[PDB]
Amino acid sequence: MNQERVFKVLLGPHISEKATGLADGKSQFVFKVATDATKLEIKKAVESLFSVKVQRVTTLNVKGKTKRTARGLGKRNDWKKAYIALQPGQDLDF
Amino acid sequence: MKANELREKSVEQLNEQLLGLLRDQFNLRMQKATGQLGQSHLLSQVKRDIARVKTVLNQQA
Amino acid sequence: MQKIRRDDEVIVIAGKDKGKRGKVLKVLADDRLVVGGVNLIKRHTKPNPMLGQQGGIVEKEAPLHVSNVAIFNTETSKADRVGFKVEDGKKIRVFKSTQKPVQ
Amino acid sequence: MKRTFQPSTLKRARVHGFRARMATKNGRQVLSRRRAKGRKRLTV
Amino acid sequence: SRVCQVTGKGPVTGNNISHAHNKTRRRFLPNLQHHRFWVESEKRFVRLRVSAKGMRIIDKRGIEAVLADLRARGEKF
RNA sequence: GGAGUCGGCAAACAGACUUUGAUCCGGAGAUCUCUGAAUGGGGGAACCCACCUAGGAUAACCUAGGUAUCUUGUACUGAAUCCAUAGGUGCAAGAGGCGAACCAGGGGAACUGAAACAUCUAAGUACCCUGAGGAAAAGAAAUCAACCGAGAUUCCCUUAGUAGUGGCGAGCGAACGGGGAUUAGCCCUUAAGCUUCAUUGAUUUUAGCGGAACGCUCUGGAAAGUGCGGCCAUAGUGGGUGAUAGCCCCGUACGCGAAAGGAUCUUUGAAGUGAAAUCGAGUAGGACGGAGCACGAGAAACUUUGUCUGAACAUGGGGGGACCAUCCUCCAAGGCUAAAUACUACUGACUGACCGAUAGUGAACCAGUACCGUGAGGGAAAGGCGAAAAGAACCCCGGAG
RNA sequence: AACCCACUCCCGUUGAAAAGGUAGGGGAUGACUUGUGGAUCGGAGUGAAAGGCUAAUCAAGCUCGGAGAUAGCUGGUUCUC
RNA sequence: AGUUGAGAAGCUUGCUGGAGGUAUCAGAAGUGCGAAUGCUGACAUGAGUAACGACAAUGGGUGUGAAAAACACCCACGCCGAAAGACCAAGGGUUCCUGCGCAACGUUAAUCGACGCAGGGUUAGUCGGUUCCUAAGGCGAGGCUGAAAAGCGUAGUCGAU
Ligand SMILES: [Mg+2]
Ligand SMILES: [Mg+2]
Ligand SMILES: [Mg+2]
Ligand SMILES: [Mg+2]
Ligand SMILES: [Mg+2]
Ligand SMILES: [Mg+2]
Ligand SMILES: [Mg+2]
Ligand SMILES: [Mg+2]
Ligand SMILES: [Mg+2]
Ligand SMILES: [Mg+2]
Ligand SMILES: [Mg+2]
Ligand SMILES: [Mg+2]
Ligand SMILES: [Mg+2]
Ligand SMILES: [Mg+2]
Ligand SMILES: [Mg+2]
Ligand SMILES: [Mg+2]
Ligand SMILES: [Mg+2]
Ligand SMILES: [Mg+2]
Ligand SMILES: [Mg+2]
Ligand SMILES: [Mg+2]
Ligand SMILES: [Mg+2]
Ligand SMILES: [Mg+2]
Ligand SMILES: [Mg+2]
Ligand SMILES: [Mg+2]
Ligand SMILES: [Mg+2]
Ligand SMILES: [Mg+2]
Ligand SMILES: [Mg+2]
Ligand SMILES: [Mg+2]
Ligand SMILES: [Mg+2]
Ligand SMILES: [Mg+2]
Ligand SMILES: [Mg+2]
Ligand SMILES: [Mg+2]
Ligand SMILES: [Mg+2]
Ligand SMILES: [Mg+2]
Ligand SMILES: [Mg+2]
Ligand SMILES: [Mg+2]
Ligand SMILES: [Mg+2]
Ligand SMILES: [Mg+2]
Ligand SMILES: [Mg+2]
Ligand SMILES: [Mg+2]
Ligand SMILES: [Mg+2]
Ligand SMILES: [Mg+2]
Ligand SMILES: [Mg+2]
Ligand SMILES: [Mg+2]
Ligand SMILES: [Mg+2]
Ligand SMILES: [Mg+2]
Ligand SMILES: [Mg+2]
Ligand SMILES: [Mg+2]
Ligand SMILES: [Mg+2]
Ligand SMILES: [Mg+2]
Ligand SMILES: [Mg+2]
Ligand SMILES: [Mg+2]
Ligand SMILES: [Mg+2]
Ligand SMILES: [Mg+2]
Ligand SMILES: [Mg+2]
Ligand SMILES: [Mg+2]
Ligand SMILES: [Mg+2]
Ligand SMILES: [Mg+2]
Ligand SMILES: [Mg+2]
Ligand SMILES: [Mg+2]
Ligand SMILES: [Mg+2]
Ligand SMILES: [Mg+2]
Ligand SMILES: [Mg+2]
Ligand SMILES: [Mg+2]
Ligand SMILES: [Mg+2]
Ligand SMILES: [Mg+2]
Ligand SMILES: [Mg+2]
Ligand SMILES: [Mg+2]
Ligand SMILES: [Mg+2]
Ligand SMILES: [Mg+2]
Ligand SMILES: [Mg+2]
Ligand SMILES: [Mg+2]
Ligand SMILES: [Mg+2]
Ligand SMILES: [Mg+2]
Ligand SMILES: [Mg+2]
Ligand SMILES: [Mg+2]
Ligand SMILES: [Mg+2]
Ligand SMILES: [Mg+2]
Ligand SMILES: [Mg+2]
Ligand SMILES: [Mg+2]
Ligand SMILES: [Mg+2]
Ligand SMILES: [Mg+2]
Ligand SMILES: [Mg+2]
Ligand SMILES: [Mg+2]
Ligand SMILES: [Mg+2]
Ligand SMILES: [Mg+2]
Ligand SMILES: [Mg+2]
Ligand SMILES: [Mg+2]
Ligand SMILES: [Mg+2]
Ligand SMILES: [Mg+2]
Ligand SMILES: [Mg+2]
Ligand SMILES: [Mg+2]
Ligand SMILES: [Mg+2]
Ligand SMILES: [Mg+2]
Ligand SMILES: [Mg+2]
Ligand SMILES: [Mg+2]
Ligand SMILES: [Mg+2]
Ligand SMILES: [Mg+2]
Ligand SMILES: [Mg+2]
Ligand SMILES: [Mg+2]
Ligand SMILES: [Mg+2]
Ligand SMILES: [Mg+2]
Ligand SMILES: [Mg+2]
Ligand SMILES: [Mg+2]
Ligand SMILES: [Mg+2]
Ligand SMILES: [Mg+2]
Ligand SMILES: [Mg+2]
Ligand SMILES: [Mg+2]
Ligand SMILES: [Mg+2]
Ligand SMILES: [Mg+2]
Ligand SMILES: [Mg+2]
Ligand SMILES: [Mg+2]
Ligand SMILES: [Mg+2]
Ligand SMILES: [Mg+2]
Ligand SMILES: [Mg+2]
Ligand SMILES: [Mg+2]
Ligand SMILES: [Mg+2]
Ligand SMILES: [Mg+2]
Ligand SMILES: [Mg+2]
Ligand SMILES: [Mg+2]
Ligand SMILES: [Mg+2]
Ligand SMILES: [Mg+2]
Ligand SMILES: [Mg+2]
Ligand SMILES: [Mg+2]
Ligand SMILES: [Mg+2]
Repeated sequence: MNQERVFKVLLGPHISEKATGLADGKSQFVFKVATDATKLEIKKAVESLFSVKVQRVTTLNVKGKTKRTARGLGKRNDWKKAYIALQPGQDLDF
Repeated sequence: MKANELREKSVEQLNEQLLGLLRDQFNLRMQKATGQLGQSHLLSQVKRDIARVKTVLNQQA
Repeated sequence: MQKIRRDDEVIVIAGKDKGKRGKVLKVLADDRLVVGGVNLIKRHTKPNPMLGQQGGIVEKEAPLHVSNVAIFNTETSKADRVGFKVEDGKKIRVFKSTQKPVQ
Repeated sequence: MKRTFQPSTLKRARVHGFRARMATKNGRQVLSRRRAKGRKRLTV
Repeated sequence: SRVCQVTGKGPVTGNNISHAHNKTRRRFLPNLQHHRFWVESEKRFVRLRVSAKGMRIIDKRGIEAVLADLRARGEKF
């Protein structure tokens, strides 16, 4: 993929209790990714942008929540989540 | 970054101006998600500099 | 242009504070002005413990209509109207009574 | 007791869907009639 | 359709009237048949769907003149 | 242009922008995801799977272009079959879909009226379908008149609810002749006109700029109202400002305006078209069955055609309401043509003896929404604190209600 | 027995239910029952035929138009002298 | 409230209200309601009456809390068990879990909830689709037919159960 595509696939870290537990006991890092990204381009961007060795990526789509308001029924955006597993010993810092 | 000085550059210079702006935009989004983004006005500022470089790049043809 | 600008010396015509002299601090949309030292109010602010803190009774000026003030002519010590002198190359504001420029 | 409406998402689309209406010129009259009145849905 | 291919006759509509003078809609159709015409220049038979009036015209003006008109208005004969 | 700004419901907290000209308004550009005529192939609309060319990477691709169907023209190629035809590929140019009404055509009801009902009416209306345009259509006498004449087409007012027509019932309903709106004709021995370019000038539209003249006094929370005296006028019954303002603000009469696009009218140069070749033959006329003419077969002329026939050539042909004679008046079977006329989904201005929240649009409010139905489709309710949030700090009862 | 059906009584009838329940009843390897996908419809379809069924609607569905059909028939028709 | 006319009606005033009204004589009408099993909204009577939805069934202790028959835990008792237990498909669409709540919703109360607010949660070369193949059937270049719309159909390409 061209050099503009690497800067647009990762959106940022996902912060949660599940995400924090995986970063310690499994060296597994959760990211928010573009909704049209694929496993192969996610893998390359992480390697290029953070300069580490990644072994496997698993991905899931998340449906946005629907909230009822006085003026109707609105819903939030759908987003995509990536579980990124690194080499046995190494960290993903910024 | 006004367009007048952008027009003073070459095509090869403007592509690395463009490429260095996308890196800056990535750092701001990474820093926003974590939470240590103090100046939130930088997000929209970099977007319009990217749109400005692409305009002058297309004008070169 | 607009006849009443920011930081102009004005006098209040009509209203509770008719006759007071002030200085324009802010020009609002739908032709309202905030003039320093006139038309004071007191807002009673509930200090909710959540969302940080707040105040008690705050003091501030309430806006008044733009046509309720007049430019002050500091030569005759009276209110006045302003027109726009024909531009030699620049628009300027003049007093209608004496045709001197406002400064 | 069995009631008249037995849902089926595949059969709903094949009878009343957008492509089913676009196939015939009488279906296309329905779509232009619903665009004229300002319907938000226009098709199910 | 039921349209003559050299004159343009098609179906037309009208009425049937009874003795009590009741009216019902009807159609009048051209008297059209299939016929192969010998074209001398090309040494082949051309088959057309023409009315009996169209065959009278071909006899009067020849098939070469009539076929020119059919090409002139672009008819797949 | 000339100091504030980061759209609204809809506020707060932040981060910023700037007289080195921001926000905002107008002209021209750039970018313009997916679906939809949707057009590379499929599909349950907003989804799935591809191929070809050029360039770039080394892994499992990227970037930019192409790839629907039909019609027209062109180049090559080529079956039964020798020739050459059908057919097959490649290029160009065009079309396709949407839109309230108006226009020209194709198809075409019934309820109802007749105090029943078949002919008749409703009505060639409703409805469905197809083409075109900013208008369309029609238009330059094989026309009327009446022995005197008129002079293409369209639209309005009369003639006149008359002459006719009609189970002579219910009903339908002209023309001649007048008064007006408009003004115009030109070609097949090749024209007016109309398109598209290129030029000559003018005018408008898309933004803006200036724009006169008031003080004192009383009541009042607040004067624009009371009382007293002035001024402006090509601007004096506009809007709103703390109650009723020509002189407080925005305006108004009146004057100026445009880097750049649009449109209209205007010169003069080109290309095209008009265009059908040469004055009109399966045509005029006729027989049978229908339709149209106000006219329902009636003494029934005239137009048109589904079926079948079928002339003359200016000493010739058509019409003048059966038909004949005599007169009169036109020259059909080839074309083009503005204005007066129709309509408004849409944009601007102005106006109203129109409505004012059960009214006026279904809809003043986040309405073709909520809701109802499998669907087509049906379809609501719901406005107002105050001049200004100054929207009630603090205390007490109560569940930190 | 399951499964498909619906002969009898009672209850319920403003129901728990716009056709049910408890207790009994019939068929239960067949002209059987059932899921998914598909085809035929308005003077039309389908019917081992009851004028049955075609979205709780059928001696001619629903929806929108002609359309404010027509109604010698019922009902109503608003201040004063 | 008073008062004046034969009447429809008029006039004068106290209180409320807080910004508009219209003498006289003319002109123009969406011009006057008790009824139409009238239309829309509000509120009565029945009446604090019927009912609170399978007659498997509940009793104590403790905690929390403003408040406990119903919430949580414990000790007992009852019911289902070819289901009233588990799991696929269709259909639904966040109802799932955790903090904070109880106005409305729950046929009673509720500290509880499929309820309100805010966060979190769904990880596939092998499961199910997609991709490959076809059935009934659909569409269908050319084609044949038909006033028009369109009908049928060949090559083909869609369609799982
Ligand atoms: Mg997923
Ligand atoms: Mg997955
Ligand atoms: Mg449409
Ligand atoms: Mg008839
Ligand atoms: Mg497409
Ligand atoms: Mg397609
Ligand atoms: Mg194409
Ligand atoms: Mg496609
Ligand atoms: Mg060919
Ligand atoms: Mg078109
Ligand atoms: Mg239209
Ligand atoms: Mg027609
Ligand atoms: Mg017509
Ligand atoms: Mg006709
Ligand atoms: Mg009739
Ligand atoms: Mg009758
Ligand atoms: Mg009658
Ligand atoms: Mg009768
Ligand atoms: Mg009759
Ligand atoms: Mg009869
Ligand atoms: Mg008729
Ligand atoms: Mg018609
Ligand atoms: Mg058109
Ligand atoms: Mg035209
Ligand atoms: Mg048009
Ligand atoms: Mg046009
Ligand atoms: Mg015109
Ligand atoms: Mg014409
Ligand atoms: Mg013409
Ligand atoms: Mg004469
Ligand atoms: Mg003439
Ligand atoms: Mg009679
Ligand atoms: Mg006449
Ligand atoms: Mg006349
Ligand atoms: Mg402009
Ligand atoms: Mg101005
Ligand atoms: Mg002025
Ligand atoms: Mg002006
Ligand atoms: Mg006024
Ligand atoms: Mg007031
Ligand atoms: Mg005023
Ligand atoms: Mg004043
Ligand atoms: Mg001639
Ligand atoms: Mg004839
Ligand atoms: Mg006849
Ligand atoms: Mg006749
Ligand atoms: Mg008769
Ligand atoms: Mg004759
Ligand atoms: Mg003849
Ligand atoms: Mg004749
Ligand atoms: Mg003669
Ligand atoms: Mg005669
Ligand atoms: Mg005549
Ligand atoms: Mg002619
Ligand atoms: Mg017309
Ligand atoms: Mg107009
Ligand atoms: Mg009201
Ligand atoms: Mg309303
Ligand atoms: Mg309404
Ligand atoms: Mg429904
Ligand atoms: Mg629905
Ligand atoms: Mg049965
Ligand atoms: Mg018993
Ligand atoms: Mg039983
Ligand atoms: Mg059995
Ligand atoms: Mg058997
Ligand atoms: Mg058997
Ligand atoms: Mg059996
Ligand atoms: Mg089966
Ligand atoms: Mg089906
Ligand atoms: Mg069908
Ligand atoms: Mg029917
Ligand atoms: Mg039948
Ligand atoms: Mg039967
Ligand atoms: Mg039947
Ligand atoms: Mg019977
Ligand atoms: Mg149903
Ligand atoms: Mg139904
Ligand atoms: Mg039924
Ligand atoms: Mg019937
Ligand atoms: Mg009618
Ligand atoms: Mg009626
Ligand atoms: Mg009746
Ligand atoms: Mg009677
Ligand atoms: Mg009665
Ligand atoms: Mg009645
Ligand atoms: Mg009063
Ligand atoms: Mg007023
Ligand atoms: Mg009056
Ligand atoms: Mg009224
Ligand atoms: Mg009314
Ligand atoms: Mg009334
Ligand atoms: Mg009444
Ligand atoms: Mg009443
Ligand atoms: Mg009454
Ligand atoms: Mg009653
Ligand atoms: Mg009634
Ligand atoms: Mg009543
Ligand atoms: Mg009612
Ligand atoms: Mg009671
Ligand atoms: Mg009782
Ligand atoms: Mg009792
Ligand atoms: Mg009881
Ligand atoms: Mg009960
Ligand atoms: Mg207990
Ligand atoms: Mg209990
Ligand atoms: Mg058992
Ligand atoms: Mg159980
Ligand atoms: Mg279970
Ligand atoms: Mg599902
Ligand atoms: Mg549901
Ligand atoms: Mg929810
Ligand atoms: Mg939840
Ligand atoms: Mg839960
Ligand atoms: Mg809790
Ligand atoms: Mg309580
Ligand atoms: Mg409740
Ligand atoms: Mg409760
Ligand atoms: Mg209950
Ligand atoms: Mg919840
Ligand atoms: Mg097939
Ligand atoms: Mg087909
Ligand atoms: Mg075809
Ligand atoms: Mg397939
Ligand atoms: Mg399968």
